[PDB]
Parts: sequence; structure tokens; C-alpha cells
Amino acid sequence: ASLTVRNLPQYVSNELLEEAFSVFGQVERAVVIVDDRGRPSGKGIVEFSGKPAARKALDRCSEGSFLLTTFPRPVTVEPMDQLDDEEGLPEKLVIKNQQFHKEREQPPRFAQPGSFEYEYAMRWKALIEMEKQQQDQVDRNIKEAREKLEMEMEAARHEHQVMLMRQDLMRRQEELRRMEELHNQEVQKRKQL
Amino acid sequence: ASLTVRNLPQYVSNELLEEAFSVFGQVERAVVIVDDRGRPSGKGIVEFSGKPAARKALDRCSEGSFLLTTFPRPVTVEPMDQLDDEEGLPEKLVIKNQQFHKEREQPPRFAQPGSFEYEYAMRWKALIEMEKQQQDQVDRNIKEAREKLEMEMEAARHEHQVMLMRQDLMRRQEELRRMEELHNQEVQKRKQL
Amino acid sequence: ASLTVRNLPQYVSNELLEEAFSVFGQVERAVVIVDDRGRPSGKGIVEFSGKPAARKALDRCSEGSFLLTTFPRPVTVEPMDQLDDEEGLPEKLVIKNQQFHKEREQPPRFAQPGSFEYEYAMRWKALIEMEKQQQDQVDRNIKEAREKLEMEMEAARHEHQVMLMRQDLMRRQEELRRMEELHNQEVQKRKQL
Amino acid sequence: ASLTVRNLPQYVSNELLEEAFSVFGQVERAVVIVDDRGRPSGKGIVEFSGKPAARKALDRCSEGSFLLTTFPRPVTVEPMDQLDDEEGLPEKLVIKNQQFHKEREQPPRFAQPGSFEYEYAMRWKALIEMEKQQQDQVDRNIKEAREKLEMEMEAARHEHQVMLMRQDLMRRQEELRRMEELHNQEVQKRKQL
Amino acid sequence: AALSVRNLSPYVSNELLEEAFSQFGPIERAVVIVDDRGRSTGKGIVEFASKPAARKAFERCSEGVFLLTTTPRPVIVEPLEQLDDEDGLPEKLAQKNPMYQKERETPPRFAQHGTFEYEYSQRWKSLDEMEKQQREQVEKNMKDAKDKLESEMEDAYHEHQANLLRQDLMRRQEELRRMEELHSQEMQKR
Amino acid sequence: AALSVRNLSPYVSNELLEEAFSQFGPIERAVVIVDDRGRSTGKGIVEFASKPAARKAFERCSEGVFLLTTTPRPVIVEPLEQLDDEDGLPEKLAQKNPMYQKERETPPRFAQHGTFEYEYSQRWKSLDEMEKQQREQVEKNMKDAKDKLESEMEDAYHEHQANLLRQDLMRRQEELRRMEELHSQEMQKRKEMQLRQEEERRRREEEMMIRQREMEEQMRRQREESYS
Amino acid sequence: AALSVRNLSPYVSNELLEEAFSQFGPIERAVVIVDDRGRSTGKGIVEFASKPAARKAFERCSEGVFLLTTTPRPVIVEPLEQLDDEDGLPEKLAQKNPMYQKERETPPRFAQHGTFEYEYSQRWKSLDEMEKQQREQVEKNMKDAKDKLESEMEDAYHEHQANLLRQDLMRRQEELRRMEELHSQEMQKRKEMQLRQEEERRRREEEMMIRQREMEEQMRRQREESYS
Amino acid sequence: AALSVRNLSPYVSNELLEEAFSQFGPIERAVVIVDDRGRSTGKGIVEFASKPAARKAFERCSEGVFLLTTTPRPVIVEPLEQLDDEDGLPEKLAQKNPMYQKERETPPRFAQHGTFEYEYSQRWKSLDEMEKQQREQVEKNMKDAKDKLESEMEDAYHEHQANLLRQDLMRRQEELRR
Amino acid sequence: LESEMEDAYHEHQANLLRQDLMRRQEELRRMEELHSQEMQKRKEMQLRQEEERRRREEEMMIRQREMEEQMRRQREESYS
Amino acid sequence: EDAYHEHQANLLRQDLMRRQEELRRMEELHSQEMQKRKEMQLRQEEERRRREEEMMIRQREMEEQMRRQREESYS
Repeated sequence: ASLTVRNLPQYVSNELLEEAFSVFGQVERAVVIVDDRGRPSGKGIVEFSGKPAARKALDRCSEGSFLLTTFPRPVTVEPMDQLDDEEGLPEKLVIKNQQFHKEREQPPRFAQPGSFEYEYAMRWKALIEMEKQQQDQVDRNIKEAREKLEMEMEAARHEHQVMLMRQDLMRRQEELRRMEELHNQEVQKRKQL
Repeated sequence: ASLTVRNLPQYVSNELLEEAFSVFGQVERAVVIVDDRGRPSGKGIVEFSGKPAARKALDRCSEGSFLLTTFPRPVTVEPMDQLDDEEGLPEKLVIKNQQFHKEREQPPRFAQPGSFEYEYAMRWKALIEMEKQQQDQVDRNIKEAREKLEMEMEAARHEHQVMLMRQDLMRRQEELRRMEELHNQEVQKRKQL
Repeated sequence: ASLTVRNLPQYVSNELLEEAFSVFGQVERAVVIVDDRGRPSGKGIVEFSGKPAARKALDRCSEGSFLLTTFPRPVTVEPMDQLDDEEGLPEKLVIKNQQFHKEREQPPRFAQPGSFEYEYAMRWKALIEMEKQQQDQVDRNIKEAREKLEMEMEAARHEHQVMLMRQDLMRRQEELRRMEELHNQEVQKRKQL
Repeated sequence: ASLTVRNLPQYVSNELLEEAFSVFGQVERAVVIVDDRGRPSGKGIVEFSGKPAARKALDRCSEGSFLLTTFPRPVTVEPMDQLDDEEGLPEKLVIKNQQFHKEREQPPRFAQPGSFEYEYAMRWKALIEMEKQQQDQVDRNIKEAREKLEMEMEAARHEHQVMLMRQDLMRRQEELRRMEELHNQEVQKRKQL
Repeated sequence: AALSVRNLSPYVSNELLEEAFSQFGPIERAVVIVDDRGRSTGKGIVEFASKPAARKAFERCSEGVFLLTTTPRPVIVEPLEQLDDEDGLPEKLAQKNPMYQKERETPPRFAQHGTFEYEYSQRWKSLDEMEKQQREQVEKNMKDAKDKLESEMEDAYHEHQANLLRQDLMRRQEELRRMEELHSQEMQKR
Repeated sequence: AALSVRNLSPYVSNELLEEAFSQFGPIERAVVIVDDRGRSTGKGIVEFASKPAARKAFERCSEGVFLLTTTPRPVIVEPLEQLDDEDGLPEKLAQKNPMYQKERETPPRFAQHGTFEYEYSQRWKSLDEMEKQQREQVEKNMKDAKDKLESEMEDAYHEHQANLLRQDLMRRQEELRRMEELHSQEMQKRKEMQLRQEEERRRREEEMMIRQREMEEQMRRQREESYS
Repeated sequence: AALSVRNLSPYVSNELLEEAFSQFGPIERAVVIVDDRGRSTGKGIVEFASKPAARKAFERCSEGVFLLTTTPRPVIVEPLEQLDDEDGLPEKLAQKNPMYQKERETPPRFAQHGTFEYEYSQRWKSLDEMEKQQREQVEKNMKDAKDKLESEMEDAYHEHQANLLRQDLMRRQEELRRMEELHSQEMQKRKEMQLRQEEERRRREEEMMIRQREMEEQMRRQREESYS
Repeated sequence: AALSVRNLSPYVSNELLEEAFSQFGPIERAVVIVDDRGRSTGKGIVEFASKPAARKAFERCSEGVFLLTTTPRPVIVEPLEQLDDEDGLPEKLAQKNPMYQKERETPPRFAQHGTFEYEYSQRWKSLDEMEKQQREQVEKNMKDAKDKLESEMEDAYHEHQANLLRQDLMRRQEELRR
Repeated sequence: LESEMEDAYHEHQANLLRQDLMRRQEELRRMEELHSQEMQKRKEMQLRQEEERRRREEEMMIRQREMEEQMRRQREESYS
Repeated sequence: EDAYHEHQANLLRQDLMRRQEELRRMEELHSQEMQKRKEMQLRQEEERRRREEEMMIRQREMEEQMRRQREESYS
């Protein structure tokens, strides 16, 4: 019953998550993932005391925009993928089918240059490097878009403030005109009779 | 066709009267009565060219208020009293009737003190002194009233000025509101089509 | 059957009031309203024992001029307005209709300066102050007129004494003349025969 | 029978257009549009003899890619928009409707600054500047895309040459194998009998 | 040397005024002011030949009592005022005062309805009407007083005659009483 | 300890007045003067149980504006006048002054036609009638003034509300204008920065572009060298 | 000495351009470009007689604002461009470039399905289609913008009129308030003066009344002595 | 001395992964990463008893190619990033930042429709969704390239054997001609 | 004496009447002259107090002249 | 007939060998060309990235100063 929270604000703390995610249920502990140097990793893991609480948190934070700071950046929540590095898989869990032995035809050894192994694994490593450059390109694209949005925060906020105050100013003026005209109508009607 | 004007302002000229009363027609002459020292007497003489123009000036100034200058006091206009000191009383002009003989029984003379003539002349002198006292009282009353009316000048002027400004402002505000509501209903009826 | 006498003379008493007005009927009690220090207020209260006595007294002292002292100052007599300061008015006597509820919407409290209540109460207070000014002006006018007629007493009294002396002296002279002429005519007639 | 050709190469001539576009018919005239200095403008004017010929040249260059020179850039062909600059607008040609008079209430003049006309004209100037900015943006985008394609020319050409050579060698090797197999089977079946 | 002789009888004349005050000095002109119809206004003007003599006449009729007609109408005497009739106030001397120009800039008019000048002119007109009615009241009061005093010509004269006769009568009665008492005593002593 | 309270609504009762003035001190009894018909005369007297509370009430209401009802009719307080109508002026104090006995020789009378007293009593009656007219004039002048001031209950309130809302709207207009001009300069300097950014990027890309083309030309040169 | 004018109203004509641009110099020929149907394209060319007149017209219409029609249609000016139409590029001048012949060695063709020219020409055609759709998008965008900005012809007019009237009303109200308060101060000072004068009058009238009463009393004493 | 490993066929288990890197030195524990279902995620972690062995393993597999299973799929090694899942960022270091307090003046909310925060969170959500689409596209491209390489198992080997035989025949012909 | 009784009685009563009328004349004359002195010395003080009132009002009027000219001067200064 | 078969097959065979040599020479030359192009592309993109990050930090500094200016103005 654990979920991962991404896109954390710049300054967050362990207790902030558990007091922010408590409105969906009784969280057990809320950890903000941190590296060796001590800076936040930008990812956090929260586990709930029950599956329905997790479902409610997931649905509500996915459909809505769960801000947890003055900084208007909603957090993205996804199920926490249980990955274990204690078991892995020993020999006994391997089915040991015909695929097992066909896959075990040579020991763990390097490929001699000039053999078919070498020119095929070189294609494989070229594919891996192309994967890495594609992922880096996507990461840099997202970083550029995010930095562009962060700069446009103040201008959008100020324009929204201007729009809101012009709107309610117009509604105040309409209220004034309506009150004045109804008062004039009613005084004329009362003096007519 | 003479015509006398009264209550003249403290700065006047016979040329001023000529220019002002020339509106009602051609004036042969207008003269402001002046005493020995040079102070205006406050009255005037206007001798128009013809009778109908004089009548028109008379009734116009009676119904209207012919102001002469900035100092806002009109000039009362009355027909001039033709008093003649040329012929006086020629004896042949007098009737010489029985009353003339009755009233010429004794020649002019003083009144013997402690007699009938002297006491009755005391009665007449007392009556004439009473008349002079009454005239002086009326003059004093009019002087006090005119000084007070002079006092109410700036107060009345500023009150009327403020009244005019307030009425003009109310008219302009009503015009603004009437134009705004007309345009509003015009666009409301246009946009519904 | 209770009246109110006004403009009392300088020197009055309960007994002066209950003797003067005993002619119209029996006086239950007549009092001269006195301020705290001990000076007459210039007012009185006469309480008869029946309605017809009150009506007769009011009518007579309103068409006549009831002097009750050598000072020629008649007393103005008016019926008494019965003011009640014991029961006042309890709530149970008040109807408590919707008019009361409209009056009974806010506590009795001061008007906050700059609010509508403060402005309108300023208008009311200015009205009351200028009412007090008008009443004091009327009081001063009546006081100066009264002081004027109080000093003209001796002049008018002596003038009337002189006029009466001259009138009955002329009557006596006419009596002398007619008696003398009739006696001479009678004796001449008696001697002719 | 009109046609305009766009995206012309850098090194062309009107005799080239007459020669090249003579395939679609008898070119009565063809001009490479040139500025005052002498550099080509990148457009052209093609005037044929018959409307079906003009339209078939138009749709042939649309569906196809009529390539003019070794530089593998086709030329887009569009129907020429015949703009007249001789008659202008005679007075009699205008509708002379009520809208015409509505648009002639005020003579041509300058907008007085600080008025409605000046502010609205400023908004229109902003709109036209937005036109200029957006058209410049489109021009820059097309410029950079074309430039990048002009470089990728040689890489694409060498890739195509090597691909065609590879396909040719594959076909020739397959033909060798097939003919050798046929010969072997034929000699085997001949020696068996 | 001008004295405002007034209260004159309607039968006075040029020669009468001329000779009456001639006793106090020579006279160069004395005329009884008349209206258009020529009837006496009740007043007059006397212009002496010598000014100090005019003063003498002024006091002599001031404390003294001067009658011109049988009816006892005293001649009030006051010094005459001088007013220029054909030489008004010249505009050149008017222009000396600085404020005359700053007044003249507004032309003569009739005001305009609703303007402050019109309302103020209405107030001035009301004051002038009040003054006119007061003057009419005073003139009517004095006309009534003159008529009442004229009605009592003969009553006062008869009363004076009777009073002087009564004084003579009581004087004679006192003489009679004195003589009679003395005669009674004198014939007693015999 | 008393104060004279007038100008009060015909609906305020004894209890309302006693509660309202209880603020300044204790009220043993406060009563509004009532005529015979039972209608309130609009006047009342307040009997404070203590002197200082009575003095403080007047001190506060002299410059303060006290009210008793929603309709803002201020209450005006004055010191109460003490008058006796049961034990007035008797003989003993009266006849001490020598003039009083000399002033009662003539019995109370009605005057008589033709005598001086009847000739002067008329001059007094005329003055009394003049005073009566001058009092009725003020009474009507105040009846009409109060009736008029009742007419503008609605209009004054409406004008006050409209003035308040207009002032609020003007303040909002000023704030909006200041925000608009500030945000306009905000946008203008950002736009200028964006244009300088784009010019710098354009020149960088152009120099980059010519560098790549120079490589391309050299690389074609190497190709044609290799071909030969 | 030719200038290009655009954004013209659909009701403008030759003589209107001549008269409007005559103020800035002589006009030889000013023609409004028309299409096959003859309708106004919204653009026009003016050919001033003298180059200084054309240039001064250009700057004065650039920094200044020109209008020609009741609708506020500012006419934007750019210098005209010269493009030869009846005469093309001389192939003799083209043949000056050495490699023009080298480029012409291949005759113009349709390309062939499969050759490199065909594929790379398809790439050029894709780029041309993208450019055309971008131009269409800009044209439609501005069409929408023009249609919108024509829709608030009257709204901005009314707003400007209302703002002018409101400013005038505010100024007049301020002046009225200033004059009213100054006049109120004048009235207050006059009332104070009048009150002091009235108090002094009352005091010395009382003094004169006292003196007259004293004379009356002494007088009565004198008459009492005389009668005895 | 921990090295992070991926690009491994599922069948390689803990004992082969620990046996393979045994040539690099002692292997106390080399564990693969597996999801809940038991299927290998293809990522493995190897921890070394000594630092120099771990570094020289990376040095050797940086330039060389290393194979575990019959299928010639190389093994990629890179230094393993240290992440903490039990001790996050405490309040003490959180508040050392002066503006951490004023950043928390607004409680965790959900925004309100029509407010600025809701207007901007929509843009942020759109950015996140487009990022998800781009990442999914990259993963799909990788899956398709995986499939394409796996299909070319037999053709590449057959072509290589034929080529070796062809050069053998050519050199035999060249020798025979001489 | 018989014929003169009525005449003597008439003369007696007429003489008493005449002397009574004489004393009434004397008393009325004294009353009139005393009242004339009263009215005269009242009118004297009336005129004196009227003169004082007139000078008082003149003083107040010129004081108001100074106040009003100063106030108009201040208004003009504030205008500039 | 076998002699002509062998002659024709052999001649086509040396033709195929020569054209295979031309193909492999073209392949290797073009691979070198692409390698150089890609190296310049990578260097070029790195330069663009560095200039963009510097440009962004400069804009961020401007934004911070501008926020401080508005904070001062509001007070």
C-alpha cells in the first residue's frame, strides 16, 4: 500500500508529506528520497495503512492538482513499483527448460575481436548508446519546458490578478447601476400614486 | 418729453446716461444733477426727442430693471416734474377774487408776541418741524436699509453662484446617466437580434 | 375645570388668586408657580369645583380684562393641559404594531461620526438649535415691547387724567351756559306777562 | 492563359523558361522577375496560348515535380493573380451607396493625439506591426529549413548512391546464384538420362 | 444770497415777496416757484442783493415770526442749495477715479432672468417701492394735519377772544370789589 | 439629579428610555410626559439615582449624539427646572416687602369702560395677541420643517450609499490604473530583453551555420582530391 | 519618387489619394491596385513628382498618423520596390557565371521514380506545402483579428465619450465643493460678526433703558414734591 | 565498490552474475532486480569486497565487450547511484533555509476553480502529460528496435558463415592459381 | 324782598358755579403745564439716546467695512 | 559448352568482385564522412546548450532583481 510522489517542491521535509497526504488516510511514514550529498532527489515515497486509502489518494491527486506549497506545482503520484534486491532469483526459481540450456552454451567470457559475437554485440552497444542519447534529449527537452514555465510564473500571476480585479470591478459597477436604477424606478412609482 | 432717473450709481456720467438710454431712442440731452462740490446728487435729467419713446422708456424701466453698470442696482425712472421759476405769479394772472381781498386785508408783518397770530404761528411752526422730523426719519430708515442691502452683496452673489454651479452639475450628471442608459439599451436590443 | 392664569402682577399670592377668582365660583385651590429660589414664575393655576365655573371664568376673563391689583396688567387665562408624569406609557399600552418593529430594529446607541446617522442627526440638531434661537428671539421681542409699555404708564395715566379733567370741565361749562340762558329766558317771560 | 512559377533556382534565365516550359506548349512569353539591381526575385511569369494548355501545365507541375536544373529543387507553379494598376477606381465605378456617404463624413486628416481616433489608430498600428512580426517569423522559419535542406543535399546524395549500388550488387549476386543453379540442374538432369 | 422761503400761501406773488424781505436789505429777485399749470407749489426763492443781509433775514425769520397773509401761516426760511442743471458730471473727471473704468466695462443692461443680477435688482425694486410708500404715507399725514389745522381757524380765534374778554372781566370785577369794599368802609366810618 | 429629555419618538416608552440612559448611571425611574389622550408628548425627565451620573449624561450628550430609535432623531438633554404647583407664594413672604400691601388697595376688578385702566388693558391685550401670533408662527414653521425633514429619509440615505459606492469605485479605478501601468512596464522590459535574446541567438546560429558550411566545402574538396 | 500605401479603405479612389497626399508635395499618379474584378485590394502606389516630397510624406506618415476615411483606417507607408516585368534576366549576363553552363548541362525534366532527384524534390515539395500552410494560417489569423477589431467600433467610442464626461463631472464637482466650503467659511465669519454686534446692541440698549427708568423715578419724585 | 548492471537476458541469475564478476575479484553478493511476479527486470547490482576490483571492472567493461549468455547481448556497467529510502530530509536542515518557513505559510491544498493556482496547475499538468507521451514514444521505439535485432539472429550468423566460407574459397583459388 | 327771592337764589347758585368752574380752570392749567414739562424733558432724553444709537450704529458699520474689505483682500490673495 | 559457361561465369565473377570493392570503399568513406559530421554536430549542440544555460541564469538574475524592485515599490 505504497505510492511514489514525483515533482516535489524545491524545499520539502519528511513530515510535510505525511501531514499533506494524511487527508487520504493514515499514512505510516513519508520519506523524501535523498542522495548521499543530502539534497532531495525530487522523488518521495509514501505508504498508506490500507488499499482503499491509496486508491482514494491516487484518484484525487490524479484528477485534481494537489499543491502542497505556495509554489503552484502539483505533485504527480504513481504506484510505487516494488523492486527487491534481496532475493533476485537463485537457480531453483529458474525453470531450467530447453531454453535454459540453449542459453547456456558458453561461460561468461569476452568476445574476441573479429568474431561474429563482437560485430553483433557492437551493434547492440550502438543501440544502447542511441537509447541513452534519446533519453538525454527527452530529459533536456523537459528541463527546458519546465524552466520556461517557471519564468512565466510571475507574469501569469500578475495578469490573472489584473483580470480578477477588473472582473469584480465591472461587477461592482453593474451592481451600483442596478441599485441606482431600481431606486429611481421605485421612488418614481411611489410618487406617482 | 423729459424723464427723470433716480438712484444713480456713485460713478456716473451724463455721457453714461446718454449711451444707456439711447437704446429706447434718440436723446437730445441727458444731464446728471451735480451740486457745487462735484458729488453727484444721485438723480438725473433725461430729455428724449419724442413722447412715444419717452413712454416706452418709462414703462420698460418700470417693468424691467435697467441696470447701468457692474454694481447691481437698477435706476428707478419717473416723469420729470416741470417746475417753472420764470413767470412765477404775475398779478394779472392771479384771479384777484374775494379770497384774495380777504387774504390781503393786512400787509405782511411780524406776529406780536402773546397774541392770536403769534400763538397760531407757533402751532404751524410746530407742525412743520414735525413734518421735517418725519422726513428725516424716513431718510434715515432708507439709509440703514440701503447699507444693509449693500452688506448682503457678496453673500447673495456667492450663494447664487453656488446654486448655479450645483444645478449645472446636476443637469450634466443626469445627461451622462441618460446617455449611458440609452446606449446600454441600444446595444442590448442590438445583440439579441 | 382647571384653568391657568398668566402674566401675573409683580406682587401676588395664593390668597390673591383665590379671592379674585372666587367671583366665578368656589376655588378648590389656587397656586402661584414659584421657582426654587422663591420668586414668582409669572404664571398660576386655578382649580374650580365644577365645569360651569371654569367655562364662565374663562369666557369672562377672555372677553374682559381682569385686573387684580393697582397695576393695570390684566391676566391672560387659558385652560390647563393635564400633563401626566406618573404612569408615563408602559409597553402594554403601546400597540407594538409593525411600525414599532421598524422603529425597533437597532439598539439605542451613538451615531458613528461620518456615517449616515451622524449626518442626519446633525441636520436634526441644527433644526432644534435654530428653533431655540427663534423662540429666544420671540421672547426677547415680547420682553422689549413689555418694557416699552411699562414706562409709558405714567405718560398715559397723566394724559388721561388731563383729558378727563378737560372733558368734565367742558361739561360743567355747558351746564353753566344752559342754566344761565334758561333762567334769563324764564325770568324775561315772567316779566313780559 | 497565365501561370506564375515560384522557388526558381539561383542560376536561371528567361530563355531557360521559354526552353523548359515549351514542353507544355508554345510559350508566348516568359520572364524571370528581376529587381532593379539585377538579382533574381525567385518568381516568374509564364504566359501560354490556351487555357487548357495552361491548366494542364499547372496540374502537371502540381502532381509532378518539374525539375529545372541539376540542383534537385522543383518549382511550384501557381495561377497568376492579375493585378490591374491602370484604371484604379473611377468615381462612377464606386457603388455610391449610403455606406459611401457614411465613410465620407470627414475629409482625410490626421488624428489629434489624446482623442478616440488617435488611440484607435494606435491600436491599428500595433495590429499592422503584428502582421510584420509574424510574416518575418514565417520567412525566418522557411529560410532556416531551406538552408538545412541545402546542406543535407550531399549527405543524402551519397547515401542514395551507396544504397543504389548495394541494391544493384544484391540483384546481380541473386541473378548469378539463380543462373548457376539452373545450369547445374540442367546438366544434372541431362547426365541422369 | 439765496433763502428757501416756503410754506407760502397760494395768493403770494412776486412783488409781495420782493417787498416783504426788502425790510432786511435790497432784493434782486424773488419768485414763487410754479409747476407746469402755473399754480404755486407753495414755496418760493429769494435772492438778496447783499449776502450778509440775506443772513440777517434768515435769522430774523428763524427766531422771529413772519406772516405774509391774513391767515397765520409763518414763512419758514432755510438757505437754498445749489445744483448744476446744464453742466453735469463730466466723464473726464469721472475717468480720474481708477474704479470708474473697471466699472464701465460691463454695458448697461436689463439683467437676465435667473441671473444673480436679476434677483438683486428685484430686491432693490422692492426697497424702492417701500421708500415710495413711506413717502406717500408722510405726505398724506401732513396733508391731513394741514387740513385739520385749517379747519380750526375760527375756533381758536373765538376762544382767544373769549379768553381775553374773560381776563378783562375778572380784572374789572377785582376793581369793583376793591372800590366797593373801600366805599363801604369809608361810609361806615362816617 | 434630573435632566430634561426632549425630541424623542412617539414610540419610545419608559423602559426604552431607562435602558438607554442606564449607560451613564442608575435609573430609579425615567418617565416620558404624557397628555390626557395617552399620546406621548415627545418630552421626558430622567431621574438619576446619583448626582454624578446625571452630570455625566449631560456632559456626554452635549457634544455626543445619542439616539433611541432606528430613525435618527437625536436626544437632547437640558437641566430640569424645578417648579412647585402646590405650595407657591404665601402671604408671609409677600407682605414683608412694604409695596405689596400698598399694592392691594384696589380690589380685583374688571376695569370699567371709559376709565384709564380699561384704556390701558386694551394696549396690554394687543401685545398678548401679538405674542400669541408670533408663537403660532414658530410652531407652524417647525411643524412644516419637521414634516419636510421626514420627506428626505429615503433620498438622503440613497445619496449617502451612492456616494460611498462611488468613492469605492474611484479607489478601485485608481488601483487598477496603477496596476495596469506597472504591468505594462513589466511586459515592456521583458519584451526588450526577449528581442535582445533573439538577436544574440540569431547571430550565434548564423556564425555556427557558416562554420558548418565551411567544413562542408573543405570536405567536398577532400572528396574531389581523393577521387583524382 | 514612388511610395507604397496599404490598408486602404474599400471606398478610396485615385483623386482621394492625390488630394490627401498633395499636402506633402505634387502628385503625378496615384493609383489604387485592383484585381481582375476591379475590386480594391486595399493597397496603392503613389508616384510623387519630386523625391523630397515623397520622402517627407513617408516620414510624416510614419511618425505621424494619417487617416483618410471616417472609420479610423491609418494608412501605413513603405517605399515602393521596382520590379522589371516586360524584360527578364539577360542570358548573356547569366552566362557570365562559369558554372551556369555546368548547371544547365542537364535539361529540365520531371525526374524519374526512384532517382535521387525525385526523392529530394519530394522533400522540397513537403517544405513548400508547410510554408504555404503557415502563410494561410497567418492570413486567417489576421482576418480574424481585423473582423474582431471592426466589431468594437462603437464600444471604444462610447467608452472614450463616457470617460471624458466622467472626468469633466469630477472636475466640476471638485470646483463646486471648493467654492461651497469657502462660502460656508464666509457665512460662519459673517454670523460671528453679526452675533457680536447684536450682543453689544443688546447691552447698551439695556443700559439706556436703565438710565431712562432712573430718570422716570427721579421725575416721579419731582412731581410728588411739586404736588405737595 | 558497487557496480550497477543491466542489459542482461532474464535467464542469467544470481550465481552466474556472481560467477562472471568473480574474475574481477571477490564477490560477496551480486543480486539482480526482480519485480513482484518473479520476472527479472534486467537490472543487476554487484557489490565488491574491494574498491580497486570494482573500479577496474568498470575500466575493463568500458572499452571491452562482455557476454553472459549464448545470445551475444553485452553487459553494461556504470557506477551505482546511492539513494536513501529510510532517512529523508529532516526538519532541522529544512529550516536552515531562511525562506523555508515563509514557503510553508500556505497549507497543502487542492486549489480552487478560477483561481490563479488552478489556472497554472493546468499548464503544469499538460507539460507532465506531454513528457509522459515522449517517454512512452522512446520506450516504444526501443521495444521495436529490440524486436528488429532479435529477428536478425539467424540471418546475421548465416551471412557471416557464408562470408567466411567465401573468403576461404577465394584464398584457396588464389593459392591454386599461383 | 318777595319779588327778588328767586333772582337772589339764582345769583347765589350761579356765583358758586362760576367760582367752582374757576378753581377747575386753575387746576387744569397747572396739570397741563406740568404734563408739558414732563413730555418736554422726556423728548430731550429720547433725542439724546437716539443720537447715541446712531453713532453706535455708525461705528459698527465702519467696523464691518474694515472686516469686509480685509476679507475681500484675503479672498483675492487666496485666488492668486 | 562447359568452357564458355566457365568463361562467362568467371568474367561476371570478377565484375562482381570489382563492384563489391567499389561498394565497400564507398561505404567506408561515407562512414568517415558521417562520423565527422556527427562530431561537429555534438560539439555544436554542446556549445548551444552552454550558451542557453548562461542566458537562462542571466534572465533569472534579471527576474530576481525585478521582483526586488517591485517589492521596494509596493512598500
